[PDB]
Amino acid sequence: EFITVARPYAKAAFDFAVEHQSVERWQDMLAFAAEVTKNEQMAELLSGALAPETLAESFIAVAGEQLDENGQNLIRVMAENGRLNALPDVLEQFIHLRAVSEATAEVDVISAAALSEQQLAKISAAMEKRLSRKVKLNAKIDKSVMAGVIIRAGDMVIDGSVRGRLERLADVL
Amino acid sequence: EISELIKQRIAQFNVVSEAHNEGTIVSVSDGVIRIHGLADAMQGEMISLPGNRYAIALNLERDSVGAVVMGPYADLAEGMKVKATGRILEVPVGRGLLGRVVNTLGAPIDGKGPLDHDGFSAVEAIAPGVIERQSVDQPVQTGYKAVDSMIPIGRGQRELIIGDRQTGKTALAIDAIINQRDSGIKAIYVAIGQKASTISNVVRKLEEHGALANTIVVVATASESAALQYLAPYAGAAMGEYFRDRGEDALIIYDDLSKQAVAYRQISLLLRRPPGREAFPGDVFYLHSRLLERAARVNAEYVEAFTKGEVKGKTGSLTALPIIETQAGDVSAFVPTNVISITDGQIFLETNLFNAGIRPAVNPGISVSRVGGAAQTKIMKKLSGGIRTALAQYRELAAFSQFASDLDDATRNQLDHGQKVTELLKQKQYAPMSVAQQSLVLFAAERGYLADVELSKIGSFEAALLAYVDRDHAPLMQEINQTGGYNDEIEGKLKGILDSFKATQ
Amino acid sequence: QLNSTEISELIKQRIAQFNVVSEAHNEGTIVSVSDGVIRIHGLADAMQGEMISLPGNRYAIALNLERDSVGAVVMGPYADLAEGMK
Amino acid sequence: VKATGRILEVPVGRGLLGRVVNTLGAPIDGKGPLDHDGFSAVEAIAPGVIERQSVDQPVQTGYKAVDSMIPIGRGQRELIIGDRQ
Amino acid sequence: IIYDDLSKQAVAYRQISLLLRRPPGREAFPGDVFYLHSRLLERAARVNAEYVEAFTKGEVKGKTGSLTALPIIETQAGDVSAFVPTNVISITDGQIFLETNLFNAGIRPAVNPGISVSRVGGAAQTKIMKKLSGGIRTALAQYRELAAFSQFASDLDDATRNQLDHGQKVT
Amino acid sequence: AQAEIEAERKRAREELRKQVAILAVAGAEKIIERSVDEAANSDIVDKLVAE
Amino acid sequence: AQAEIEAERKRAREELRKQVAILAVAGAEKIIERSVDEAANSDIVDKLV
Amino acid sequence: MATGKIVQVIGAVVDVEFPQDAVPRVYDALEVQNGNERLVLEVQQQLGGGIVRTIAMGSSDGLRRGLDVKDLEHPIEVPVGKATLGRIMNVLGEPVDMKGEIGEEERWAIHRAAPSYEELSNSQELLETGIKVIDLMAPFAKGGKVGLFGGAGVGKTVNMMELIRNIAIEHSGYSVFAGVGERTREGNDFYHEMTDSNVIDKVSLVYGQMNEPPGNRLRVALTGLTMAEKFRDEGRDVLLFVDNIYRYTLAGTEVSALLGRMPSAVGYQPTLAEEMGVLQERITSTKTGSITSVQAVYVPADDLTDPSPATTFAHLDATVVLSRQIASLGIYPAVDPLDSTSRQLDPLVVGQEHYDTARGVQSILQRYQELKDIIAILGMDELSEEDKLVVARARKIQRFLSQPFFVAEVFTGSPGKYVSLKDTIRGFKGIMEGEYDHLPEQAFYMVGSIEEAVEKAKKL
Amino acid sequence: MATGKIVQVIGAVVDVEFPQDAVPRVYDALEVQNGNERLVLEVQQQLGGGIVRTIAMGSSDGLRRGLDVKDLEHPIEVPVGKATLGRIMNVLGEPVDMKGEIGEEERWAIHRAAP
Ligand SMILES: Nc1ncnc2c1ncn2[C@@H]1O[C@H](COP(=O)(O)OP(=O)(O)OP(=O)(O)O)[C@@H](O)[C@H]1O
Ligand SMILES: Nc1ncnc2c1ncn2[C@@H]1O[C@H](COP(=O)(O)OP(=O)(O)O)[C@@H](O)[C@H]1O
Ligand SMILES: [Mg+2]
Ligand SMILES: [Mg+2]
Repeated sequence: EFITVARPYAKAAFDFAVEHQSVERWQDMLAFAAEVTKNEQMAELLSGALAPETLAESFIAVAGEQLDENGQNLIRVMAENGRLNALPDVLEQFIHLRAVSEATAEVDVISAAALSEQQLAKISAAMEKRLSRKVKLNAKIDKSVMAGVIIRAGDMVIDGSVRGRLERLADVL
Repeated sequence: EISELIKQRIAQFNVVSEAHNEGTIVSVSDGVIRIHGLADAMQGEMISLPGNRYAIALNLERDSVGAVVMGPYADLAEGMKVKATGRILEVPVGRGLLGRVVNTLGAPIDGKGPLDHDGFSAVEAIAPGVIERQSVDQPVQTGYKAVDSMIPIGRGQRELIIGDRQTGKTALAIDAIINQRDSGIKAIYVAIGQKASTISNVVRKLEEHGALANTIVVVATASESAALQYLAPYAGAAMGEYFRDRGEDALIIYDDLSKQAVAYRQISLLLRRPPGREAFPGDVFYLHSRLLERAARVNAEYVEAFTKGEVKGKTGSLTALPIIETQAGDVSAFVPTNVISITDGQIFLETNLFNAGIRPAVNPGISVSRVGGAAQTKIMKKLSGGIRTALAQYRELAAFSQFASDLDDATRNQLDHGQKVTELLKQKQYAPMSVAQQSLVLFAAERGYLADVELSKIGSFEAALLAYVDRDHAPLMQEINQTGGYNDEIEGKLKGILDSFKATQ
Repeated sequence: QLNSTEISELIKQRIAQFNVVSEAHNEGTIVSVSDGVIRIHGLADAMQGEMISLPGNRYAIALNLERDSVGAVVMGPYADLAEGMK
Repeated sequence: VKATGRILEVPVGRGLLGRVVNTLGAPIDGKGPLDHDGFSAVEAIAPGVIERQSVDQPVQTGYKAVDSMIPIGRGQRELIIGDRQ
Repeated sequence: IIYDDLSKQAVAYRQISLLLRRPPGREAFPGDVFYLHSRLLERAARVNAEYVEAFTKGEVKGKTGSLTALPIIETQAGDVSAFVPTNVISITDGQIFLETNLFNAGIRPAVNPGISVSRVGGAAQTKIMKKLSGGIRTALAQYRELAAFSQFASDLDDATRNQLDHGQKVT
Repeated sequence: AQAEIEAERKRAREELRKQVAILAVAGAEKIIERSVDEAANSDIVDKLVAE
Repeated sequence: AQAEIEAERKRAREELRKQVAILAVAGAEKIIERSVDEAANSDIVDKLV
Repeated sequence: MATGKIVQVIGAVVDVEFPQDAVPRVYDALEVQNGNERLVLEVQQQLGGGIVRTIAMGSSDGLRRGLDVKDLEHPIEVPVGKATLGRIMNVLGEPVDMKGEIGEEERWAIHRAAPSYEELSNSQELLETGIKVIDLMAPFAKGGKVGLFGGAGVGKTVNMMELIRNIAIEHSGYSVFAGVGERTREGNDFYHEMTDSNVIDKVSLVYGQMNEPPGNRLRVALTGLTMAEKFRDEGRDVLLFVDNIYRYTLAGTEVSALLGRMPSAVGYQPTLAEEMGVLQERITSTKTGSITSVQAVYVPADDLTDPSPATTFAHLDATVVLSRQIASLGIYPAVDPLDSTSRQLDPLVVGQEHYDTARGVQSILQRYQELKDIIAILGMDELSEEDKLVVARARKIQRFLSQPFFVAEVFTGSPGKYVSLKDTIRGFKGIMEGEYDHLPEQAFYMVGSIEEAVEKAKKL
Repeated sequence: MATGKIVQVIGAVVDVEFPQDAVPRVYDALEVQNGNERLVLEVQQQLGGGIVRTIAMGSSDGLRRGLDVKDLEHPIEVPVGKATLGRIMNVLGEPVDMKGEIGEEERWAIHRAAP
């Protein structure tokens, strides 16, 4: 695991994407590079002791659908230091950075039954007012909740499931 | 019976949800857990683990939080959810837990019901300032003749019982606690790393030979996590600091501060912090220093402002008696030298005196009291000045004694009187001695009433003197115990008592 | 893994210009200052034992020529120095 | 590099008596090849507790101090320790 | 079997371990030095006849195989406290100490009784040697105590004189 | 002796109280399973989403 | 006295098993704030004793 | 089905990668086919995403990267009960005596918590032993811990064999012997001795020897404790003999660094105190049953300052300190009477007479030690006549501490002696009071009671 | 305006991150609003990337990982002159006595070159 390695390259990439008005393109290009990172035979090549420049060219060759500024240079700079496995991490970092700048929160909810649109709309507005962002709710129908809902906004969470209240009363007892 | 109680406890419940921060366990190892998330975590916070266990957020790294588990850690797992509470570590305080045995978190291990504390206090707190502190000129009687005569302790002082293994450190500490049965001084015993059965023996001794009602017993055995042992003395310090700032006096004992240092070493090394002289972290001095500088005597204005005017003129205090174990008597080791610099006066317990049967095995010349005679009561101060000189002369002259005869009679008497005054300063374990009893025994030594009785009977002689004095001259005992005063009439009355006793057995 | 003297704006200049020789080989920028030892980035024209001229009338002696950085020691008061000084 | 799936084995037998051999089994005395009774593995495990037998037979050093005060028996493990020379 | 120098084996293993970037321990030796010497030395043993008969697939019957081992260790200026000698001393069934002082004094072989013992003991001797060596062992050890205790007494009790002279004879 | 007996009484009474509390809360869980539905779920949600 | 209070515990076990039914329904109704259906009570006996 | 794959094999430490759901938890067991050999791994750390770092309970040789691993969802579990009596077992509770299956009724996990503080039971039921100096200087009670401290070759094993003979035979309860890091020969000799004496039917044996990889030497002590605690929970009084606590700590030290830990003061692991405490706080006498334990403690370089003996001193009721000095001088057992003590040596717990006798002996020997160098340099006749009397009595007393053992009969060629405690007190009281001032020093050496001393004096 | 963020807290050591133009000099002083109190940090090392490593001139408890840090351009400055006579002060030049404010006319930095 190399989150901290991904943060420098991810900051460089994101800071560059807003200088050239192509955040939406940069995100999918980073996804493209991550898919290259996932390949079995490419992974063996990455495990080899090739020199960084020739390894970077072997990597570039399978990713011709990349721009000069974005792909050919970031791949080679990462290859100089062997941090190509950080591409998967850079992608997630890049998404979070974007969500910060655009004042958005990917608030996640879980429910024992499907919510009506009015209920979901009230929850959306209520979290936009609890927070200071445009929320984007996504729901999952899990019977483990038994009833009530879960609301997660990253690290923060609000639990309204009856299972939580049941076991809370059990711990009060 | 059980309903109604359970009914009211059902009514004490909340149905609506609450917002809080949720972290995820990344790694578990050796009592330390690595937690991802909790961007709102803070230095020294409590993180709530599943199972009602708490962890302390020590390391805040850029992409992870390193927390130490206060409890069993073997079942925690990667991917588990932990909730951050916003609390720096709190523990219960009050008179309701006076007389009970608890753990570092304050939960009772007594098996005799829950606590009725009056409130909570933070484990970490800053010490009183320079202008808020008062000079120590009140006595703390430990009940041992040698310590109370040569190495006096005052209300607010920080004495150090330093010695080797099996020399009487625990005994001296618990006998001080026992001697505070009837003073206004509350007592606290902190058992760090002690094996459980020894703690049980000490507890039974405390209730058996006196009052455990006056003492809080903090227990952290060798089987509990390093964080709990590390923070046990600080929790005890919080409990004592309550009394300190309430206008009342207290006495706390830290058993084996070296083992607390060991626990801190383990915690620091598992968090990858850089090591020092004996692998201890760089701030071990800042561990014991900020632990001990909370023990002080406090002036009336501080305590009156703190108590918000509940009491107006009193001055509270918290006397401390930490314990240190040297190895083969090495005083230059890192932890002992740190503690010796931090404290003011040490009671040094030498091992070859203990093996010789001279118990308690305090050693003059090396053991001093930096607070001086301002901590002694007047009668103990008057009758103890010459004991120092007699012993000092004895030390050097006795080396010559073993192979010498036909000596100057002044040196002969100096030597022999030193030998018998050395004989006098020793007593059984669980027998503490009041100020009057110690006073008259020291008076018998100093005024020469033992000079013709310089033989093996001295112990029986002391017992018979105490029995006789109890039999017929009690009023002076009461007056001395109440006042601690000394003057010409008291001097002559003591002379009369000794003169009368010499007639008896 | 470690962050081996790689940072965002240097990376972004490499992103804009993959070959670094666009800047003169006679100059570099201070990247770290630690208790007297200084760490310059650049200076492709540097050899061990040189007298690297800092801003002001101060000198630093090149000691280590690494893969990507030059390590030197400051001769004089070093506390005035910051990142990015040419 | 090929990986021959076999652990290190050494020549062993009665024909080694009187021969000077290196760690891999190659003679260095120059008196011809070995006459070994098969090979055996260098790294093996020891017999267990149930497979042992006690020591009650002597082996003579030929010296007086050793054979008298500090006797050695067949199956014993003796540490000869001291300074240089 | 003689292991002429276990310490040099330990040094070679230390070099291998450090070149492999394994974590170092006390005196830079890796922790598995004890494992090295232990798994080596415990291979020396005596095995019962059932084991021999099972191994040889019935060819050899009624015989116990045996291998005796004599490892050798070099101490630097007699520092027994060092890591490798501590481990090896802990493993073996006995010790034979050779000392520079005794060697220079002319006592060769330079064996020091009282610091050298054999745990197999009297069982590892012929009955005659067992009988006779029993007394020698105590005699020399207490001789050295008397010799230290009575350096300066010009005249002495002749019981201690007899033991002193007899210890001189045996030495 | 009487103090020890009183402490034992207190301990045992708490022990049995906790056992029966376990039983009661488990029964409550099964009751919830036997009684909860979508209308109750929406009622609970509307009491929750106010905050 | 210890034997005496052991018998006391037996009595209390039987007495509080009657209470656990009340407490179970009380908790269930409290946590959903609604009048619990008195139906399908076939399993209450195993929870009772 | 198999669920994990090996990714690293460094020395004795193995890393296994699992799916990020259902990762094995700490102290679990895992299984892998090392060729034809079934190999068990024990999980020690949950680290990284889906990876656990483990220790092999067997030889790590023959392992390849990519081998499948099957995760058993329990810790290492061992047979417990009467079926373990008379059988030798390894760390995993597998028979190594070639008598067949154990035949157990119940199996118990070796990782378990210590008794709660209110479970502890107080005891002062003094045991009597035939050894003079131990009963005099450090008597101990049923249900307590005993530790025999000593350097290399000072008499730990011989004393433990003597104590087994003296205590266990009169004991009617079951006993457990945990051979932690023992020499193979001495384990075989112990097994055959018990088999001949017909006491093997009440002893359970767990042997993890010097040759085995570090994990076995690390966990064999926990196996022994598990068996002893089963007997304790049945309500019986148990005798537990542990051959070396030192090599439990040492087996920890070997693998500590490979687990990623930073080294401690003297190269030990940072977790020495906790690793000692978790093991040693389980060896206690609870209200249901009592475990009485005797432990042999190695002293590196014969220096009691080392952290291992230093920490284990703080866990014991009675500590018999053997010294290489007294062993080299030829006094056997080599107990140091000045260092050895017991917390049962109270005038209340023992006879008041017994306490005074012990105190006087210690005082006299302490006074001799200071005079040793005085006399050595300046001469015997510089002393006063009272000092010369003290020197005489000191040497006689220091002889009377010696004793022949039944199990030390092979080394010396003499019968073994058993002395009752009353006789020991009587003899030392007589010597200190001068009733035997006129006998020579050897009249007390290697004898039993003081009546035997006067008989040998007549022969002298 | 405060221009920095905390990135780590390990014991008494605090690492904070600034823009690459605003990186403090080696012995500069920084101030943070920890709880309600103000905490002074003294910079010790300039690591790469705008991070500087500092020692907290006070209690480190209660510090989060996102707090804003104000960058003072001078080192620790203390009151000097005749007004300091008869007063007790801490390291930062503030009264640990209770008599009141020190009426200084001049404040000097504690770091300077020798004569
Ligand atoms: N005055 C005394 N008279 C008799 N025995 C005493 C006296 N003081 C202490 N002892 C004895 O000394 C022994 C050790 O006592 P204590 O536990 O207090 O020592 P210690 O130095 O604190 O030991 P450790 O570090 O091992 O806990 C006990 O057996 C106790 O009975
Ligand atoms: N009581 C005794 N009588 C005779 N010889 C002894 C006695 N105690 C120890 N020894 C000798 O010292 C040797 C070393 O002690 P032993 O107990 O075998 O190993 P350790 O002391 O290392 O456990 C014994 O094998 C024996 O040779
Ligand atoms: Mg003690
Ligand atoms: Mg042994």
